[PDB]
Amino acid sequence: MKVAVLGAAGGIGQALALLLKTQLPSGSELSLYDIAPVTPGVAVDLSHIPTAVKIKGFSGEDATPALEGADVVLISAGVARKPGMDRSDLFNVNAGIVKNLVQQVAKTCPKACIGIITNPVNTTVAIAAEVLKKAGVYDKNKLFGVTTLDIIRSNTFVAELKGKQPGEVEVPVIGGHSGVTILPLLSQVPGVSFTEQEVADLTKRIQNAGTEVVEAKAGGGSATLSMGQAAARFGLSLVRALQGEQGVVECAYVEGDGQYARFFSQPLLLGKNGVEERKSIGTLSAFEQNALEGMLDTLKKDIALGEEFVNK
Amino acid sequence: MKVAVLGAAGGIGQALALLLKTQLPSGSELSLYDIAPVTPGVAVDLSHIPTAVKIKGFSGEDATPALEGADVVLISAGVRSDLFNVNAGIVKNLVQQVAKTCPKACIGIITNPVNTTVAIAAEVLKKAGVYDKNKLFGVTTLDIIRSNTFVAELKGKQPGEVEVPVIGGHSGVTILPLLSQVPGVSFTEQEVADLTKRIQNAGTEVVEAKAGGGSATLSMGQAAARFGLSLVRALQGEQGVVECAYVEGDGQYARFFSQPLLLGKNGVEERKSIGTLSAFEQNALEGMLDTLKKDIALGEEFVN
Repeated sequence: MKVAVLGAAGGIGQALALLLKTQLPSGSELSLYDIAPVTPGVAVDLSHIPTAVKIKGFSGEDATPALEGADVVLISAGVARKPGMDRSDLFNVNAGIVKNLVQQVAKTCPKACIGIITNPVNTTVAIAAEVLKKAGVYDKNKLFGVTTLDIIRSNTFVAELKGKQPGEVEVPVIGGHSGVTILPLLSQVPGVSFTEQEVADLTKRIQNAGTEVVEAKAGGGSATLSMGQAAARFGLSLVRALQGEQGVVECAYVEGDGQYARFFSQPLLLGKNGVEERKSIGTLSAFEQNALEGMLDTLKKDIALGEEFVNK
Repeated sequence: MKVAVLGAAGGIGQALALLLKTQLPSGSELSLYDIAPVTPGVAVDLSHIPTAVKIKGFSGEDATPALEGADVVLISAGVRSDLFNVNAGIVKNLVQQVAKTCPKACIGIITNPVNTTVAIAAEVLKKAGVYDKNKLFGVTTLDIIRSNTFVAELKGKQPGEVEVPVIGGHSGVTILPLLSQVPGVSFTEQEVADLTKRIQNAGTEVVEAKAGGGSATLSMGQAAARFGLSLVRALQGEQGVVECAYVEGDGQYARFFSQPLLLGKNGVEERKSIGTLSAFEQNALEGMLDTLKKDIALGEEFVN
């Protein structure tokens, strides 16, 4: 299988590429692409690690050589924080980058599975889908918003609270990937219960966890290493499914049946063609039902913004 | 076991901390230190990964809180004559903090130029009265993993199964891959000269391909993680853990010299023979001695 990382020179992209060079199955190929001129040197640095994963890097404006033959494209390009740029400015920069890179995908490797890491995922996945539909190549089973950082953060905070081994906790997290749209289903964690205060407190922590890192970095950066790790979990899961492994399940933000919104994160069985089955969210507690209903207005507006970005 | 990374905010340090957060044994502790103000948040970013390694990060001038109870300290801190002096002074400072807070730790020096910075570390520890030659290592593992990669590619081998001993020092002609000792593979004279040149210049290869954006960081993080995980395995009592590293040994060639080491509960358990060298390797070893000895002297003079 061949994986392309678009945005490979950034902090997320370098962490993701290091993890993929060391954990992709033997005989995989990895390409790195970013406008930054350092990118071929990022790939040469990684090529010195003795795993059976061939790696090459590419720069300039044209991602084609990285995309040729790609089975999975992970798009982590964009900016989290830049001097002088406020939320709207960052959104327009990231939206523009996603629109450009997904158009390159649609041209070169339109049958690849695509994982959008670039934030804000609630909107950038809708931009990606609109670009793909315009190209006439959209497959709703092959476009994912990578929401895995919310899952691994939830696993960490629940294992700390509940006195569990961190690698043994798995929290389902549904909805979207920002603020009140992130819905950790603490009611479905087996073996334990939470008080209403613990649910409110953990949900708030999970929904604001990105700030927690910005703050400790004295405003000097944002979550990059954990995002790299989260993206590698999702990329390696998709690779295993694409190679034929069965029973691989991950939550991700995908276009679904529209019960709640056009795009929605829910547990997915993955298979050889991307999503194999969109699994039910299961039973919700009263707090979860209310938080779900409460955020749908916001999530639907996020989605609409991506649609309107691509045309206007 | 507790591992401290000093220089954690840098490219090497962040890559190394990511690998250690995910690969240290359950129940381990990892502390990150760097004067960069970002450091405490580099640890918070990593603390969101759900593995049973507790992580904390520290900034400011005092590495004490990171070094308390540390069993292994990996020093990747740094950043032509002014560049050397800055990096030398950073190693001299950090090794002095190690000598004060965790003098019984195993110390891996990653900061370049290793051939010289290990000598600076040794003289600092000697001046503090806590120098243990079994516990101070120059981390040369990047040369080993590069040699493995390049041999595996040339000879069509599984790269994870190839293990090339590399001896000498960690820069240019002082890097000596013992290609003659790789089981199940044979090399022409041309291949030996070409592989040796590529290994010796691999650091430049990366710098060149990075076009201004710096040197090897991600593969150096992997190399240092391999070496630090081997030290932890040995400290915990695992048998048969062998790694090449630059250490103060018998002085047959130079005061410090990288050779295969059996690791154990107290750092080096045994310094192993370099074994039989081919004629090409013997002439490469003889040819590097004056350079290596000058590198060592530069570090000694820097402290003394």
